[PDB]
Amino acid sequence: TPVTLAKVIKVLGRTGSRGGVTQVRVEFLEDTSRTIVRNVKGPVRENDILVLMESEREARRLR
Amino acid sequence: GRVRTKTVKRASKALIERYYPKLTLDFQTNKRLCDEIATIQSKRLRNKIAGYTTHLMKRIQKGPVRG
Amino acid sequence: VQTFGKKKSATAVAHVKAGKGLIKVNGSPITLVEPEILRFKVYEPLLLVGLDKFSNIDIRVRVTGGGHVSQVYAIRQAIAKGLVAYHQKYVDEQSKNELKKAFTSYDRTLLIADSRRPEPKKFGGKGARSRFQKSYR
Amino acid sequence: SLVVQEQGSFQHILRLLNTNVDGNIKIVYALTTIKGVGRRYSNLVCKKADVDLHKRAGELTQEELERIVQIMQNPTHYKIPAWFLNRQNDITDGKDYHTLANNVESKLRDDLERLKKIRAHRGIRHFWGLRVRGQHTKTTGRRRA
Amino acid sequence: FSHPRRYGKGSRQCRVCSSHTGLIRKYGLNICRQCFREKANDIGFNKFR
Amino acid sequence: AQHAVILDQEKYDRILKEVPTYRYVSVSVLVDRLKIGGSLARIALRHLEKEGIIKPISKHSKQAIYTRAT
Amino acid sequence: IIKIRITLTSTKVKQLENVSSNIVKNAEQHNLVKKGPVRLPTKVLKISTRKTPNGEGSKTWETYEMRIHKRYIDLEAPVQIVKRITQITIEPGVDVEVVV
Amino acid sequence: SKKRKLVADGVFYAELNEFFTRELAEEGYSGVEIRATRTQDVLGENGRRINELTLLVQKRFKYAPGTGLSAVAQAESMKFKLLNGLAIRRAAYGVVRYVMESGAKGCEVVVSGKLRAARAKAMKFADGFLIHSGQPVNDFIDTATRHVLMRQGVLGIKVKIMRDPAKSRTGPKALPDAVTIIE
Amino acid sequence: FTPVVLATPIPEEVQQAQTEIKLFNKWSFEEVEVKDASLVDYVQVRQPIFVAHTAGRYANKRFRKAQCPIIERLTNSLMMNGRNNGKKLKAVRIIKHTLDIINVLTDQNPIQVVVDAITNTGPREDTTRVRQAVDVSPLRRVNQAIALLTIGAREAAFRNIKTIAETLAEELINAAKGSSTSYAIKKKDELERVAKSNR
Amino acid sequence: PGVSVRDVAAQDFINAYASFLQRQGKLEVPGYVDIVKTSSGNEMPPQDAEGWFYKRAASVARHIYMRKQVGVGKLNKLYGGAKSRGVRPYKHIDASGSINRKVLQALEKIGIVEISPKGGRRISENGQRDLDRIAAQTLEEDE
RNA sequence: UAAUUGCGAUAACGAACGAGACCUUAACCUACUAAAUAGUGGUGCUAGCAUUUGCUGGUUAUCCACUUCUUAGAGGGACUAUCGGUUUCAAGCCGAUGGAAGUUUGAGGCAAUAACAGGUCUGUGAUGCCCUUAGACGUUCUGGGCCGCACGCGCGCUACACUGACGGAGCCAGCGAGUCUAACCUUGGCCGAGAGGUCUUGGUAAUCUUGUGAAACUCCGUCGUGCUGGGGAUAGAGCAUUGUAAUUAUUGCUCUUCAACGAGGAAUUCCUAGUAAGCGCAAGUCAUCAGCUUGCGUUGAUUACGUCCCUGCCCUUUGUACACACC
Ligand SMILES: [Zn+2]
Repeated sequence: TPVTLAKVIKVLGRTGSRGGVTQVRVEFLEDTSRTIVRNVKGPVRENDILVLMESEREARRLR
Repeated sequence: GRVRTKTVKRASKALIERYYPKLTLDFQTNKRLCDEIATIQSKRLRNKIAGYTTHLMKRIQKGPVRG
Repeated sequence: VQTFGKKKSATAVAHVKAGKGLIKVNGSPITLVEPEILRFKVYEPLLLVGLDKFSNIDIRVRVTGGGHVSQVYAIRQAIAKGLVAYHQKYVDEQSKNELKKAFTSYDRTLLIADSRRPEPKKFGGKGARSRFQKSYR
Repeated sequence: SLVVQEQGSFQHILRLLNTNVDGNIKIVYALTTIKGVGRRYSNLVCKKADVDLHKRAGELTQEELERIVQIMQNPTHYKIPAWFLNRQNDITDGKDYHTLANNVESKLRDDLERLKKIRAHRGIRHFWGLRVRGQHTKTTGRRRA
Repeated sequence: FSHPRRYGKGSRQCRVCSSHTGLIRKYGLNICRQCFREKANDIGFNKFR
Repeated sequence: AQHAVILDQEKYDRILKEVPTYRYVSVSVLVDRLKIGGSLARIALRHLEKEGIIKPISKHSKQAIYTRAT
Repeated sequence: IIKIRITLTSTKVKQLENVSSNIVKNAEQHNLVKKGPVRLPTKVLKISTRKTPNGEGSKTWETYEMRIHKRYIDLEAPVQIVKRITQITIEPGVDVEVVV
Repeated sequence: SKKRKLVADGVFYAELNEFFTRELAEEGYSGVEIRATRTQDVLGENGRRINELTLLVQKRFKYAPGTGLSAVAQAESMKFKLLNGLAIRRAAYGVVRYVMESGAKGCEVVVSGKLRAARAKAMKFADGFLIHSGQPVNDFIDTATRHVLMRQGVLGIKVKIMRDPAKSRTGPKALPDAVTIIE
Repeated sequence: FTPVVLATPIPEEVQQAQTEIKLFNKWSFEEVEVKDASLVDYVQVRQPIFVAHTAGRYANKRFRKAQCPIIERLTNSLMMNGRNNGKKLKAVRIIKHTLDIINVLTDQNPIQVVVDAITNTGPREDTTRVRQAVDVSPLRRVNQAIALLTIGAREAAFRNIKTIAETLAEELINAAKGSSTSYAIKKKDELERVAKSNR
Repeated sequence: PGVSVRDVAAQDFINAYASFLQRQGKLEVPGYVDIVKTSSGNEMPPQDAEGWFYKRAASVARHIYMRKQVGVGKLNKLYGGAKSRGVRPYKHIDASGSINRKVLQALEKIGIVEISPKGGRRISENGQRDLDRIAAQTLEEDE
């Protein structure tokens, strides 16, 4: 299981039909000049750290 | 919620439009002056009016507002 | 001199005087308040500032009005506030201030009474906010 | 509790009062296994016989078991309250009994049959097999399979 | 002629409608629940909460 | 009930050879490790806490907390 | 001079206080000795009832409240002052009772 | 007791109100004090009616022998107008306009029932200012509900008056929301 | 160390507490460092706590619940089933007994081992029915670790000899040590099973 | 150094005074042992026949010393618990009046308890002396 | 924004009812007023222990003072306050601090212009028409009945167990209710295992029940992981009161069988912090009976701080040959 940790730098907004998932822009701790968007269900605030198995799979808005 | 109504906002405007050389940005002095020059017949409404006038006077130091 | 403290409905009134290190709760010593798990909750408003730190003060408290843990919270608030008042009036205002700092750094509604009150229960359902159940269809 | 090696004084499931008794349960609850004797009745009779309550019928004794049988079949004489037994004024005698054997069911059947033959409302409901103690079959006890 | 009715709904009724149902036998009212609601404020029972 | 009701002398050496192979002993551990049934396990541990190699940590009831001698 | 206890009960707080407070001044103007006015707790006669006269609609219960308030004072006055203080207090709506 | 005593006083007040409204309707009753729209037939033939009413109330309550702007008043007067004969819409309009010119700050009359056979309609007359509802309706509003019993059917009449808060003479003298300053 | 004495009889067992490094009544509190950097500020060790009964306002705001001591989170999670609803005193007794069991069996700084087990049992990725593989916030990780541990303890202490304290303690040992014979870790593995097939 | 019964709260004091009543030899038992449930709301009497009556006496003595005079009804309310009323919800059911009455009468017969002019019975001089001695012995034996 | 709440945009401006505002209550107030119908301390009535005097301590007409604890009157406090950020420009919102409390401070009462073929003529001595009217459909009495059982549905309590059951043991509430034309709440003794009866006694009530000496729960033991000791379903025997009447078990009590239930399919209800849930209490019906409801309090969580996926409704747009308005 690949392990990489990053930190959210921008919460975009709520997402999904039911409104449970959320798009957040997250900047990686290593090689910090890269911000990717992820989908998260639980609450997230600023300067919070996520752990993700995959690195480059841009999760888009879930209509 | 924490939004103010017309009967408080327009009354606060009416007070501040003729009592600017008057009560400062302090809520206590504003509420006491409300008791002084306004026959406001409720403590709740008196406190709301004083708070909104305080907010108006505080924001007037950052530029004149509409109305 | 005299203080009072409440958590939900239990009020505890504590008299603090110049005496010899005697702290009672309902006539029993503080070792036998006996919630059997909150015996350290009651110790907290004394163990926090110092080990004993007080052999010159006597606190006698009497509590009634609520439940077991409610009365435990009431007494542990009341004795702490009595200590605060005793330092405020006799010992020192500075000393009151540094013990208030420790009380607020371990704040457990120790100094401020908890404002959580049971909300009135409304018709059409057991409980204040939960309503009875309908299937109808 | 004590040296209970009991190479020859340990009892498996045994025979007592027309009913097999499980030897791995204590005296009270193992005597409860007989149809007619329950928990509190067994407790009272055992504490009247003054046997140890913390041991089972497997290792308790071998003669005090027959003593407990005798006191059970003679409750009124052997230190048992009259109110503590299940049957006073049986149907025709007015003296108080307690059937602790494979006969309490027979007594219940005889009560049912005489109460039916006397042509009572309880009797006719009992014959019809419906609830007799005022219970409501509109929604409750419907299938009764 | 008349059998005793010293208890029960044959004994008690609303002093207004004579209804045996809805009677409020509290506080010394002895008045029905509907007449109470209609003519309640005239007794001193106000609606406050 | 199904095993080791009162006797516990079929393997009566296991009343002594029980400290090793597990650092914890309890009423549940007695039933679990094929040694004692729950009809007398509490008093069997009472004897060991009165005299033995296990020392209790508290006055626990409905549970047991024992540790070996240091 | 005799000792008396004056009891005021009512539902109208305005008149209840307008009576219990002039009694203090009526005593002081004659320079009497008295234990202060004590306020026995107001008791609510809250009673719940069903709004509709029938069995249709959502189950909505409404409560009617009758708040009864009542005070008591100890006084020491001669028979003449006692009759005076019991005669001035004829305010309609507050029940006044004097015991000796 | 005390709670039972004052509850008994309250129900006795209700008894007085109901009996006096039923009996003294012909004299224009408004409320028990007694209060009638004219204070002359209260005395009547030099006290005959009131003496009779005192005798009746004593006999009932086991008592010792010797121990314009009103909503209900206008409601009962308009009930009398409808009962003895006048156009219903005209009567309601006259009542509302009369209350309006009598200084009241707002009136509303609702008449419901079988004017002519139909599905029974509600005809209203509302003039002036009215607030409904809140606490200030108990503060300054007078409401009356009346049943008119003609030869065909029953008419429900609700009359509501918003009395002028300025001419209060007791309690608050203005509206709860009225804010006025001087400069 | 400076054993002060007052008039009433009280043991030194509490009087030895905070002259030295601040500690629990039986277990070290300051030697607790969460093994990851994601769940930090979502556990609430350091500050230390006298006992898991901080009955305070923790549901008014959105992230004012996250500042609850992890032991009290465990107690409040054991606070379920309706039959065990309320009885916070019972729940905290089981939690204390579990702490003692973790001390006796592979002590490993029991609260540090419990926080490590919660970090290891926080599901790192889940799926939402749209099924799309979404990431998990650290607060959700912590809450799901607590809930899974509690529900596993319940469903293991159901119909067994082992008591609730013993089984929750043993399950916490498995979770901390990193074994896939534990119910919470197995449910985490089920949640992570949809990581490639739903991504 | 100035010790009362309020230095052993709930369990060691009862285990001390019940053992003291056992060693005293004075029985005061009216024969209710093994025959009574100790309340109408139970299912089975206490497990051990020897000890429950003495513990009842210990509880009533300690209660009437810690507080003022209290009655048979008050003790019945205190000792009465809930009852499984069948398929009905549980309910507080008062204890057996006779058992508490006979325990209090036994205490009166020993003389450790006297009546009060207002109602109920209060611990006597010798009763309070004995209870304080029991407390002191409990502190000196098991902390 | 809870809101046609407001900002803002703007051929609109200024306004009105409703919402807010208002009131009730639950939070605080070492501030004022006054308290043997409440509480606390200094003195003799203080028996115990300890004896330099200190802890619990009864003394309800045993004196003094006090109101911090309780009560209730005038009043004060919160107005989102301050600071940062987000904010169309602002209404507002987000964090921290202070606060007594920052989701309208929590919860309610009132709640418009109007419509329903919604419910009630079985509440009304409210009522149009008709029926009935002395073999009555008026009143009244006797018995049953509404409870009934091939079956279906809903709201519920017990429930299915070791976070448990059983015993002792520790003793913590709040809303209240209660008889002067008299039998209401009952204290304390007496009898009875229990139910219940008996001598009284207190209370027309912050006085007495009542400190509701409640449960849940804590502690200590046994039960050993079992349809068992959870469940008391199911019937019989006896014991009393309520009731002129317990048969068609009112109810309680003791004994006797421990039955289905071994976690519940598709489905499906309520709910966002003192709320869920668990637990009990009082009140309405009561001559007696709760599993019902209305209030009250004890223990006090998980999740999220939002969205339109479903459901419901509102608004807007849009079509109309509808206007008695899709019946
Ligand atoms: Zn009526």
